[PDB]
Amino acid sequence: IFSANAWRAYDTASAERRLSGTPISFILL
Repeated sequence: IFSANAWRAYDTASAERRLSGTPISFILL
């Protein structure tokens, strides 16, 4: 969790786009 929501999130996993409908800036904060 610590590694994913630091290093993975900005690089590849905030462009995953969780849900797609509700807002990705607020949903992958």
